[PDB]
Amino acid sequence: ATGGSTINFTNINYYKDSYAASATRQDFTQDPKKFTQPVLDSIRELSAPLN
Amino acid sequence: TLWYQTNYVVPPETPGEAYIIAMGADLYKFTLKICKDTDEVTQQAVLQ
Amino acid sequence: VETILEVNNTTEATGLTRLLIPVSSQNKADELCAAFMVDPGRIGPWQSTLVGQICRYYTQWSGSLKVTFMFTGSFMATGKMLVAYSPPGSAQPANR
Amino acid sequence: SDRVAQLTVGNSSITTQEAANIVLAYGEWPEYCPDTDATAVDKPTRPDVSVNRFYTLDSKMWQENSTGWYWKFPDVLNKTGVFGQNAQFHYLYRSGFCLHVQCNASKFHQGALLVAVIPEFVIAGRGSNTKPNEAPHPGFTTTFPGTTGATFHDPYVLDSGVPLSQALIYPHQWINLRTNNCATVIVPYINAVPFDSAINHSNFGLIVIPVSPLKYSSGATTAIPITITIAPLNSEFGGLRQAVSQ
Amino acid sequence: SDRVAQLTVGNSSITTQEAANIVLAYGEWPEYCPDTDATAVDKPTRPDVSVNRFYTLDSKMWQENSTGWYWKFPDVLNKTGVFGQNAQFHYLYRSGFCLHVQCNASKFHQGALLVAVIPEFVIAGRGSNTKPNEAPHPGFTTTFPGTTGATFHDPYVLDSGVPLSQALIYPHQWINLRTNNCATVIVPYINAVPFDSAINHSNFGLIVIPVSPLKYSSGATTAIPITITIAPLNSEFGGLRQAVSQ
Amino acid sequence: DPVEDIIRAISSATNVESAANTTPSSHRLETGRVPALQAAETGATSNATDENMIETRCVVNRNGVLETTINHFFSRSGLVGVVNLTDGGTDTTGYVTWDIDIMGFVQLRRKCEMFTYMRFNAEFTFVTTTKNGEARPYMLQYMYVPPGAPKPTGRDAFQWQTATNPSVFVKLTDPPAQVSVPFMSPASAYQWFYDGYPTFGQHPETSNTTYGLCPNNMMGTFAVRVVSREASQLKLQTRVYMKLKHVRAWVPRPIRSQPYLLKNFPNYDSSKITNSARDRSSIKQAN
Amino acid sequence: DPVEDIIRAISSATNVESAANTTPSSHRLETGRVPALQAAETGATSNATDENMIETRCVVNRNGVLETTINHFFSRSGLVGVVNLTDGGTDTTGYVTWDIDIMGFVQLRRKCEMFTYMRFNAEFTFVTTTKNGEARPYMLQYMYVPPGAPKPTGRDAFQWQTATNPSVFVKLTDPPAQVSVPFMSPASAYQWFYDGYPTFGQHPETSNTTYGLCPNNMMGTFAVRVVSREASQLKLQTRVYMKLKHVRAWVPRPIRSQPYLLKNFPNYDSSKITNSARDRSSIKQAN
Amino acid sequence: ETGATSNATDENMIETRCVVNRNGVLETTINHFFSRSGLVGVVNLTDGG
Ligand SMILES: CCCCCCCCCCCCC/C=C/[C@H](O)[C@H](N)CO
Ligand SMILES: CCCCCCCCCCCCC/C=C/[C@H](O)[C@H](N)CO
Repeated sequence: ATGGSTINFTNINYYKDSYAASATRQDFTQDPKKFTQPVLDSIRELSAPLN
Repeated sequence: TLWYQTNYVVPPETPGEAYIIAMGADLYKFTLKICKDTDEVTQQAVLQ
Repeated sequence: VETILEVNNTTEATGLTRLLIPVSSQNKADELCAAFMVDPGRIGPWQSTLVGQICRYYTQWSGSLKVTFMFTGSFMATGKMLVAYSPPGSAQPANR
Repeated sequence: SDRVAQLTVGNSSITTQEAANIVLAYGEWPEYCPDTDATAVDKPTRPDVSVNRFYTLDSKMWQENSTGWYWKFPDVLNKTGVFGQNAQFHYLYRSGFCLHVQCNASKFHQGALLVAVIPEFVIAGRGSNTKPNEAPHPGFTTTFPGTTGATFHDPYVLDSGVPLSQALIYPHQWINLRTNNCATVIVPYINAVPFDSAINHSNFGLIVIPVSPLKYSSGATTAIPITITIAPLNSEFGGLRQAVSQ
Repeated sequence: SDRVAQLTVGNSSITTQEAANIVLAYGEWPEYCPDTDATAVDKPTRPDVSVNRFYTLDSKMWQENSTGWYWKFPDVLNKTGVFGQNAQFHYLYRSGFCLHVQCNASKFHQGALLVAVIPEFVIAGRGSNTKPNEAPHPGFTTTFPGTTGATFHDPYVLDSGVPLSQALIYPHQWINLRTNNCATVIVPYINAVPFDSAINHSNFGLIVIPVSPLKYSSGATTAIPITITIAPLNSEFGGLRQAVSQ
Repeated sequence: DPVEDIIRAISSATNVESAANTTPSSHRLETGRVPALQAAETGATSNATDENMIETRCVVNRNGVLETTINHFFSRSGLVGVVNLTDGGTDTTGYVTWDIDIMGFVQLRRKCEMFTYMRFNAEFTFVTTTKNGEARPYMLQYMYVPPGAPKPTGRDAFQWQTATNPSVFVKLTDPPAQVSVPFMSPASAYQWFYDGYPTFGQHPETSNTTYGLCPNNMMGTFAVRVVSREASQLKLQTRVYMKLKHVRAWVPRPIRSQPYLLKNFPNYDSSKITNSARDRSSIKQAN
Repeated sequence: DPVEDIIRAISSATNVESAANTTPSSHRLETGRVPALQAAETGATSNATDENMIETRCVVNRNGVLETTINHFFSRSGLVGVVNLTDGGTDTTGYVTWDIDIMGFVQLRRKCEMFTYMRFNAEFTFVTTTKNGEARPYMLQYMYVPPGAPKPTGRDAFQWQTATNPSVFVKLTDPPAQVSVPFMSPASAYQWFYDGYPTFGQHPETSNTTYGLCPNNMMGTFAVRVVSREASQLKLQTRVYMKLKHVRAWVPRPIRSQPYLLKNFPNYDSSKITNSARDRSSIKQAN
Repeated sequence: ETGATSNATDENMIETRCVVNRNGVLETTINHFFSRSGLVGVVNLTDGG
């Protein structure tokens, strides 16, 4: 945290093109549930999977 | 370690042995830092 | 994602039987079966797991691992096992 | 939603896919000693997760001539883990238990096991001597078997001179190899005093007996063990001193 | 209302009629690990009164040639009491300490003792060898003396290569035989990690040194001991496993 | 705040003043509802009832349930002991002590041993007669000698001054003496079964004579004399009857089928075990 | 409810932007109030001040206190290492690795060792020259090889592909390279003193080479080469200067008076101990 | 056999404490993982004799 009044500037671009710029803007998005649990019928952690 | 709690008990006429398959993964708590280059790969000459 | 720990990684394990843990009816009760170190970025059965490859591009790791065991028997095969985890310390436990 | 159970105590946990409910002895849960019942003034110690957890003894193997086994509690645990250490440094012990017994076999096997919990379980000398001098008594290794368990000479009279058929008064369960592979009983602290010495006195014994013998047709698995896993719910210790194993 | 003190911890208590205040190292009290600083997920154990209490080592006897002694903490306590047992069955230890040193003599005696608390106290090989191969190192029995304590070969440089005169940066006190017969320091848990292994790592050493030597005119008492009594304030343990003494 | 992890019985009671009634029940033809099938592997008894097994009528049941309570079951006097006071010619002690153990006589012993823990009061009656039977007009002394108290050494010895010990003075021609006794256990209940040893130390594997002997049951000694100077020539027995009252009981246990041998020990014959039920000719003939 | 027994720092912070002022104080003639007498046996320093010892004037003190903070004290670049890259004729490796330990050079080592625990960032500058001194126009590669990463086996070996490892490409004629480095310790602070062993097991009493070596300080290796195919004939040193910034420090400890010997060990001479203060002719002559 | 990974967690397997976890997750994104320069090719220009 901290960094009071550090006036950061990075993403400013000197060219008319978008791909000339510098990464990132980051991303915090995740969706593990599509790779880890890609099943039709949802299964709870309490219940046994197969009944 | 993986120990026998009781025993692998099987009726007559059935195979006398089986196989466990083990798998591994991470939980929501898992993280990493200071990215580097792996040790598994080796190269000698430029791939043609 | 769960991928397959290669616990039988030893020699004379042929090609694909390296992934299997043999279970049969014992004689002396209270027997050991298989053992592996927990370090996912270390040489051993974790070297074949996806999580073992990605933690190997990084210098450090933190978190909880998970180890899933799937028994392929006949429907008629029954049994119980004890899957134990011992934090750092004296070497591999000698007894159950 | 019945036959599948999981029990989690401490850093240990137990799963069973084949189970018949759970018995709660005398309709009570284990609990800490209330201020009104307590007597000793000093402050008890309560380790919680380091003591309360599942310990697993060695397995007793199961034969056609087997007459059945018994253990004593806390005695089986006095040498093991942090529970065994606290009970040696303290003069005053209190707690309950959760008892779990694993025996499995295959749909071609058969038999039944009586699992009971006997408060104040007193073994008995075997002999015709009516003089308290010449009359025989059991040895310490018999009265308090330890981890290794003991065996019945006369399982019918329960070695105490009392019929097995009426053992169903105690909190019990059966392992019937066609029905369930485990028996679980949750025992409260029972005693005529709030605290006692874990070393000198065992609250209750556990009993596994073949009412109906093991049978299997040739070619099936001959080796059946009986494993025991017990956890000390709600433990307290008082009267701290040096270590005494007995 | 100053020179008379009583300290009560657990079932143990300490009285002193001659005392110079009390030192609270770095202005903090011992405390349990906050949820924000903690890392390990499992639940720690907190015995309270069974671990936290005054343990008393043997007494070091006090002579004219004595160069001074040191101990390591928790190491001195790893074999004693219920504190020694918990530290063997757990991989993760945290706590503070309360240190108390008793040396008394009579109004015709004289001397002074420097009592300090040194975080991360590293002993040092003694020799002129500049090659890390041929260079000497101290033995395990030296690095971690145990209950029996160790002694200084060079008390002036504190065996670490550092001048004794600047030891007054650490939390300290003096026993000046004309003024006070005890020195008491209350040490918080200090370390760069919240938990650690009591067996592999000692947080801090204790140091008793004769800056001014003992003198008494003939006919008075020649035998002066130095006794040490230490209590583990606010203890936690985690990572329960089998027992490891080292 | 900084560390968070730091921050009953299913069964209930009901008054029953009479035996249970019976409601009318008709037949059932349908699936899914099965009162008969039980599973005893859960240790619980079958809850199936009269009314779901057959078709029943209505029965208002005024049979009384009252006589079977532990108060009425255990409040009766029965013999806990017998004391033989010679006092006659030849070798003459002049008094007899009886340590108080009510396990010495089987008939009242088997009722108590249905239970592990008991807390009660007591009513003791002392019926004393002569050798064959009779009552002469001799004065008697029944003295209670609690643990730690001096036992009397002679007929006239000073321990009979009883400035503290309770005593009863009675003539053989008087109706039998009687007193009420409290619950004197230093624990919270009497216990007839103690699995354990009274003290620490190393226990012999060959012969353990201290196994199973609870300290909490040691109530002291009962001692008799004939109040007199010289001696009498008579010989008398005192029979001791204990009634239990205000009694509470805990943790029921099975009833003993084997013959008793010793007072303080449940020793039975490893040979010779007697079956709990008599034997018939075949399992297919009920009679 | 049923079991009841189940149911800070004195020092504070103040901003100081300048040296302390001095208030006027007159004499004192009276008993009971004694600023001079101290007792050091409590481990606390004398709190006596200018103004209670003598008579003082008033001094407004605008001397600055700022330059002595741990930020300004520790933010300077000083040499942490030297790396010798032959690359020349005869036996030629073609590269040199330097394990990163800043304890190798005494002058910056003694400043750090005033403290037990330190958490900081870093600014590394790489000044490379030739054997005597010069700069030619050769391209260089400075690569960081973190723990567990493959170390390069040759001048041209594949580990220089650096698809992941950070690397710096620079010409000897360019101004010295410079980068910022974070706090990479797997613990929460660096520690220059570790009393303890990294692993369990039985420790030799004869020679303990593992005593005092903290694992948490192992940062990997720094490796140099000359980017090229055949080889150069030059021979060059790279000097490595580390600046500390954003630094925090804990638990101050005494400053080392004895000569250092080894990087990783505080070994000193049992013979030959040098006194901390030079010796004069007599204690009675100040000069 | 459903191809889905075990959803069991720390907290239902054992008894746990409370851990506020400020470890950063950021460095492992595909942007930071793949933004580094590494050698894709080498070109040999003789031009000599
Ligand atoms: C005036 C004479 C009065 C006699 C009073 C005697 C009262 C003694 C208390 C009786 C309470 C029950 C006896 C104790 C139980 C069993 O005997 C124990 N097994 C003894 O070992
Ligand atoms: C492009 C090249 C960049 C080089 C980056 C190297 C950064 C390494 C981290 C330096 C942090 C301080 C070093 C650690 C402290 C002491 O050396 C320890 N005693 C090591 O044993």
